[PDB]
Amino acid sequence: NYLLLKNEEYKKYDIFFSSGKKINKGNIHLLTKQMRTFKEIFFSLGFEEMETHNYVESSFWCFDALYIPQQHPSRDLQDTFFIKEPETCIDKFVDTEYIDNIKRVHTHGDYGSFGWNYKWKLEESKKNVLRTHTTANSCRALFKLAKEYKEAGCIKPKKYFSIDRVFRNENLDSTHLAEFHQVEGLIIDKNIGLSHLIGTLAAFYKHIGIHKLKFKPTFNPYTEPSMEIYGYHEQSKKWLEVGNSGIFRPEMLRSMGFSEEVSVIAWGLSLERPTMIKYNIKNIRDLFGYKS
Amino acid sequence: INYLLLKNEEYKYNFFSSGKKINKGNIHLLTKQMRTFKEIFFSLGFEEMETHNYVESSFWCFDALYIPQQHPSRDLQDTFFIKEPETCIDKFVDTEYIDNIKRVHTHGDYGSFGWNYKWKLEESKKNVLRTHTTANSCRALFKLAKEYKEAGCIKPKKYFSIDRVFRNENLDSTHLAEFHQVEGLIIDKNIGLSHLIGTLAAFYKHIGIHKLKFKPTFNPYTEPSMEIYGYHEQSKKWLEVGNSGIFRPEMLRSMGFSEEVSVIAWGLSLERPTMIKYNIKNIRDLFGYK
Amino acid sequence: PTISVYEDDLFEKLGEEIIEEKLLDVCFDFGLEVDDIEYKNDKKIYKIEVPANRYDLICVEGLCRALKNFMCKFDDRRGYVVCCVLKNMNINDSVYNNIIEIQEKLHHNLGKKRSVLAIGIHDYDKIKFPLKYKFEKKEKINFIPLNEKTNLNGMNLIDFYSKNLNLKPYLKIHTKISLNTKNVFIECTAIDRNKAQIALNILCSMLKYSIQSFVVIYIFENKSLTCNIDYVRKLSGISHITVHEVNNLLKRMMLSCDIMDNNTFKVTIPFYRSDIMHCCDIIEDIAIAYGYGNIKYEKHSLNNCSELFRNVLVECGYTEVMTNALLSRDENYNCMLRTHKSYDDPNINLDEYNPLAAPIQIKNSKTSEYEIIRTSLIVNLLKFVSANKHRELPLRFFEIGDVSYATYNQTDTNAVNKKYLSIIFSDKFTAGLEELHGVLEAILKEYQLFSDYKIEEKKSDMYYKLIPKEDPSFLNERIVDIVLFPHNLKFGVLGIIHPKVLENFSLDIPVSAIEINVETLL
Amino acid sequence: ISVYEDDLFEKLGEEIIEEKLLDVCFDFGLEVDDIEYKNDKKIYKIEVPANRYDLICVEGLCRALKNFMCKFDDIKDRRGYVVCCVLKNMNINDSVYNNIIEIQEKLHHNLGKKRSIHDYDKIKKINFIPLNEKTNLNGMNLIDFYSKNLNLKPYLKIILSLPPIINCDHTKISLNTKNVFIECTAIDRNKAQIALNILCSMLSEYCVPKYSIQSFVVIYENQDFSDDQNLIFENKSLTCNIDYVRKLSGISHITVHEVNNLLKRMMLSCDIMDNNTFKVTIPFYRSDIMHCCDIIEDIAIAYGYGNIKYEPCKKHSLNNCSELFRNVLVECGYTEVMTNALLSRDENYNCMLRTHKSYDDPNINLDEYNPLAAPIQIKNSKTSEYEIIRTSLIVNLLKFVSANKHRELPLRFFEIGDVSYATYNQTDTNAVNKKYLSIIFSDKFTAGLEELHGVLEAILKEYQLFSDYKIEEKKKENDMYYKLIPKEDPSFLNERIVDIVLHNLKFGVLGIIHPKVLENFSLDIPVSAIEINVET
Ligand SMILES: COc1ccc(NC(=O)N2CCCCN3[C@H](CN(C)C)[C@H](c4ccc(C#Cc5ccccc5)cc4)[C@@H]3C2)cc1
Ligand SMILES: COc1ccc(NC(=O)N2CCCCN3[C@H](CN(C)C)[C@H](c4ccc(C#Cc5ccccc5)cc4)[C@@H]3C2)cc1
Ligand SMILES: [Mg+2]
Repeated sequence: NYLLLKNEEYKKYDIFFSSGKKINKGNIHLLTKQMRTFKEIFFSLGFEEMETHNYVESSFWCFDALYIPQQHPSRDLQDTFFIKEPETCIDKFVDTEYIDNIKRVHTHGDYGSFGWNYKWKLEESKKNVLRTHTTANSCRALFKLAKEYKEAGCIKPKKYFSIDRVFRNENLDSTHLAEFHQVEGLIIDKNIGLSHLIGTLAAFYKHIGIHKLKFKPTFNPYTEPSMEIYGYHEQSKKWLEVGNSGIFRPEMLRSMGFSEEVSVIAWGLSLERPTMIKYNIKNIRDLFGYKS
Repeated sequence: INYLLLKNEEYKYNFFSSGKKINKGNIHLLTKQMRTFKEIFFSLGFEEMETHNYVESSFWCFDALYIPQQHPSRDLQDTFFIKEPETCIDKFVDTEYIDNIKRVHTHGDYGSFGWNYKWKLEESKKNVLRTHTTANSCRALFKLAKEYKEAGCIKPKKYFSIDRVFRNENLDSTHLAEFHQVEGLIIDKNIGLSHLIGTLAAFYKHIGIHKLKFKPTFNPYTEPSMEIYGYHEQSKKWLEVGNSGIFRPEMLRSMGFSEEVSVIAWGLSLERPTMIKYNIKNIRDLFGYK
Repeated sequence: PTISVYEDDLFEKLGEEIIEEKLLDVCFDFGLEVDDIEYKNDKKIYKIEVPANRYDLICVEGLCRALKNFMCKFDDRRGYVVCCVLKNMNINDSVYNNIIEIQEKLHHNLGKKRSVLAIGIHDYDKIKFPLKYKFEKKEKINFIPLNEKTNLNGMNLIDFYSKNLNLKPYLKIHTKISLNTKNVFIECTAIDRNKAQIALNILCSMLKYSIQSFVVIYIFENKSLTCNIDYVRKLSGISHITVHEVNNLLKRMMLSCDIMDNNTFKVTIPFYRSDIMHCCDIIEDIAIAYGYGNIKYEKHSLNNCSELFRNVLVECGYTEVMTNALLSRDENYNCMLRTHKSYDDPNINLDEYNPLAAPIQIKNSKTSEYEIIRTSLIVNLLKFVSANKHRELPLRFFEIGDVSYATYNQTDTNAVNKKYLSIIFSDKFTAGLEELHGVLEAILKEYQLFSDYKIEEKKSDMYYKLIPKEDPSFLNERIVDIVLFPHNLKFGVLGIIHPKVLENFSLDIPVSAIEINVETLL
Repeated sequence: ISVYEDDLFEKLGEEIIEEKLLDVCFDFGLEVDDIEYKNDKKIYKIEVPANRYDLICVEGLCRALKNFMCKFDDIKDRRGYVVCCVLKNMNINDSVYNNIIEIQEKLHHNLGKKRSIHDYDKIKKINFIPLNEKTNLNGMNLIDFYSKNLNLKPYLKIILSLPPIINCDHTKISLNTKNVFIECTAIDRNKAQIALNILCSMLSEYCVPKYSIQSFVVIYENQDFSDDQNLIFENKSLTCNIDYVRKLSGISHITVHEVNNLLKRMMLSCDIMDNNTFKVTIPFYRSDIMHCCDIIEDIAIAYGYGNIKYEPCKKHSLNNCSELFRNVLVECGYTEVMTNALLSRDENYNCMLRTHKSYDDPNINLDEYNPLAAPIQIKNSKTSEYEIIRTSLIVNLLKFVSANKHRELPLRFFEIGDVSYATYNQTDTNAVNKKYLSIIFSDKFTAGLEELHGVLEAILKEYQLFSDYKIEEKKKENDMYYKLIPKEDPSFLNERIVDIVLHNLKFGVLGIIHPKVLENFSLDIPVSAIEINVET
């Protein structure tokens, strides 16, 4: 209202402080903003960013590099995404490193106990698939570590974390979509077990807002000791899987030449649903994509 | 020329420079360079220390770094001295209130010599404006000291600090009274120059790929020191880009760190590289007015 | 899995009385899970998740049995078909639907559209003649025992008669159901013998658990897993005494055998197990029994997460500015209309939030403008703004930083350095208290979406409010302090500066401004 | 510190080069540019370090520099009694007089910190005037003479003329004299012996016996300061362990070369008889803390910092430098949009006039950095729109704009993401996934391409790449950057479509889409868009 040098008091009146200007702003996507926050917290814990620079992945890494039987409902269609255009990949370290050890493991035992009983053919395992499990990229970074482990480093406990979009297609779900974005964390060192996993989940899920309060056993094929984790915010006295975790199995593990004293722990969860939680949103079919 | 009315009834180039810039909102350049530096530092695997204060007493500023007060720094021709809270109190009454350091000032520890100087306390207690960010840094070292003894292990740590620093030389067109200095320090057992040389090479490689050359200097915080300069064809075909030095076990082992502990540090300006980067010729425009 | 679980009748099969709200707890502690579950008009029932790792929980019988035991209670190479029968038995409807359910589960769940999967059950009250069938294709055919067929001959071309619900074909892709019989038989086809015995042995355990043999024309085998104890000790994160192990394995139907070098045990795994070779699972079960929760197991950020505002701020054309180090006293006392200070603050500054003034002076400094450090950034900005009053029309700037004051207690050196930020508008015509309000509101929409207005609309805790106040530097009735807590801790101000200061600072165009602490934000 | 060019070549007696002298000094601790000449003698000045007093004078300095580059060798509170002792005879000249005055001008003010005779010619209240003046004053009345100019006022006091204000009233030999007995008094009795030994051998270069002193020191070994004057050169030793220095200096395994280096830097080691110990003898000419740190500093100077053998946390990241683009982009009012995962075939092939694949792509290994064709297909899923992955994401962006036909007039959006196409060669998995960005503008009425150009140049201004022409203009006003070449692609409007270029590597496009596509996408208003790689 002011343009007056001499004319100080020609006042109209010094006349409501409940409003906003509300003009053009220009904004960032919420999900990448969440991604930001997560990278912040992870690098705060002392983690190293992995490289999920891929969008398609052979079945071997997808299923068989892990103890996942080929004859399975996941491998069955209608619940995964299959590329089939370049359905063929070549070059994995057959040479006393991965392939024939794993083939043995689905048909016999090694690197620990014995037993999987199946016709582990290679070709179907070699069919290129669209990611349903981000851990694939994760697992790659293990084997290279494997070689590092052998060269000179005996015990260098490593912490890794990965996030990028993954997808499945059941048909059209009334709750979930084609898996916007998935977080995953992995710790690896000598002789590590549950207590460490529980402690670190407590720490993390404390940093997110909640306080881990309950963990319930679940059934999972790549991590035999698995669980569904729960921390408490005022949703109901019921719940929904607030993410999962578990530690891997020497079956796939010792097949990269890791030590016998080597144990690793992992956990994964969704990125959209926590966001839905944060900014008080429902039915994320407008938050993402259109009507955003 | 520009096409609209794209309804079906459509009845029917100076790529020279640009199109009209409209409102443009940007960040300070020095902040952008600070960003880039944080990126590369954490990329090497560093940890940001907390230099969020610029008041540090002379003690942390000077005597903790084993420098006699009577020197060109203490003189007012090169420093800035506060008088409002001129006295501080919380100092570790232990090790005779770090009277260990005075002794080291006056007499010897780790087999070294002092100055046969009284090294009175008051000058240590005069509150000063920081001229070396490292002061704040050194504090965070001592905590580690206790931790190390509280654990007996040896954990090589990497640290870096950036925040405003100040000096008062003159008012002649040389350099200004406040500025900003990035600083890095590594700590571990039985490590020497070669590591320092290499890590400077790598770091100053990230700033550019320049073969480096360094000449010895004489400085009280680092008894074995050098001035580093690397080549990006400036005027003498290179630039006196940075300062450096190696640790000082004299005061060091008097903080309780170890007999085998060695640390290395190096510091430099954030502005001067910026001046070089964004095609600038003198430091009067990045700072303050544009 | 699926939700094929069944009626409440279990409470009888268990013969106990533990109400609901006391059962779903145990399932959640087991591995089983159920969403809202419905009733068949007069029968209160539920449905259950049931993992397909073990076939022991696939059926209502095996499930209820495991729950009972759980807590502290007690030439064409033909696919080798096997066919077993019992001696005596008995069925009813509540058991007819269950045997049909298992026939539907081993087929749907275990069968991947039933390639090596099929169920050939019937009764042992028809014939008993020994025979062999493995042959070439066939020689003749007359009929077959299926419900949708009652003539078997006359029109439909032979070897092929395809009509059923969904998966009608199997070749290229009745007589009596024996309802309420006493003798019972069953046939089944498999790929080969290992998975044959695997898929077949399950039907055996149906009911007091005794069945005639099977005709072996040319069986239940258990296995063993050795486990070291330090292995499990490290994994599960406990320090078991290993007798607790025998107790746990008893409670989960695992008859261990305790081969003990003090550091080894050996467990006897039957077929009715979520079978997996490495004895890892063993610890999975010991952990289920011990309870995940009952393991003995056993931070702030400012300059990295502050740039949020900075980013949000440079949006919308606001540019950042780096202040000068320090400013002359009169520049903060005489130029500004405030001139005040709380030297002997002791009452004041009872808590170091609330952007205030209590400045720290400096000796041996430049005699031009270097007498005291900043306390509110706007002045230095104004100094900058007093330097470039010729640029484009709307000038909008901001700055975050660290500042400093003198502190009596609370610091080793009796001084403090806290960071806050200020922002400034000028357009030669108006102020921007409308724009600036939108801005402030947007930032606090970037952390809280709550100032005061539109309430905490229904479509609300720990948020702020703008209280109008009076400070001289700003124009009356057009100045507001800002505050946020259940502790009434004011930390921000928003105002239009009083023109007299502009006369002081050789300013010409109208400006509006905001100044808020951040270090307080939390 | 004035060189006096010929004085050097005399005191040293050598002739090599100008640049090989500044070179040697630069390899020593001192170096100075900004060094000028007087009239017919071209001189320089250098900032000697204040750690040791041995380099203060051009004499000691040139001597040490001789010793350095493998040339030379060595030579052979009420205070009670301040010491002022020298020898009997010597010899002077002008070219040494100007230098002897220099220590009096530096040693007192610089090192003495406001300074907290020397005649021995005609030698053993107010009486007379010191040198130049002819006045007296009985008590303390003297400050009246000259106190504002460069005088003793700026060193008055703190609480046999005077220590801080030399006056030389009684004695003085001459500027051109033969006997000399230097005197100086100090605050306390420790630096005294120091300063006397320094002046002592400091000028013993100018003496008749060439660093030899009478002083008849051959009688006693004890000065009680009572009968010695009323009725000096002491060295020290520092033991040094060798693995310590080996670790520090980063070049190791020798122990005699240590002796050679310490000889060449005027040190005279002593070889503490074990293979791992020394007892180096620090003389007065050094004031450096006994700790072996500085000893290794000298060993390292002599070995030459450059000649340490060792060299070996990597590039490691790009997606951190994408947030740059993101910030700069939203600074321009552009909002972010997350597209759908995958697109219909015809949505990217038949809607746009697309013939997609040249799989072989004549270049044997296609193009590491390049735009996208040769798409990646998919096996059929239960979905009705999940037929292929993206190849140019803008289409989904376009699809998005067909979704919100009521928002503000200027719709300004952008997107970063990973895209994927088919790869025959050594690319693992036989498929590639590269990151790109596209941005789009639309207004209900007019166009873009004026804005988009500004946007592009603004994004590229924080990296220096400039439009093939801006660099010219700047050259016209006082490289390794890009250029926009118009091209021909059907998807875009003619005379309004441009490819981008760097190494002649096309990575981006900028254009106005053809109205037919807008008809396809149920659009009404004209849009403009760009699609550019980043990995490039
Ligand atoms: C406090 O913020 C939150 C945060 C999250 C949530 N909700 C989720 O956390 N969800 C949504 C509920 C159901 C859908 N789930 C999907 C499938 N899932 C039923 C099995 C999906 C999912 C899929 C796989 C994993 C995994 C894994 C893993 C990795 C390594 C080892 C072992 C396991 C995690 C989630 C979401 C999870 C709520 C609030
Ligand atoms: C490629 O980009 C660059 C980048 C930089 C530059 N220039 C500089 O790097 N400068 C400017 C030249 C002279 C002014 N210096 C000041 C004082 N200084 C003569 C001693 C100041 C300075 C002061 C102290 C230190 C230090 C330190 C230290 C820390 C730990 C241990 C030991 C020592 C560093 C710089 C600048 C440096 C050019 C291009
Ligand atoms: Mg030194």
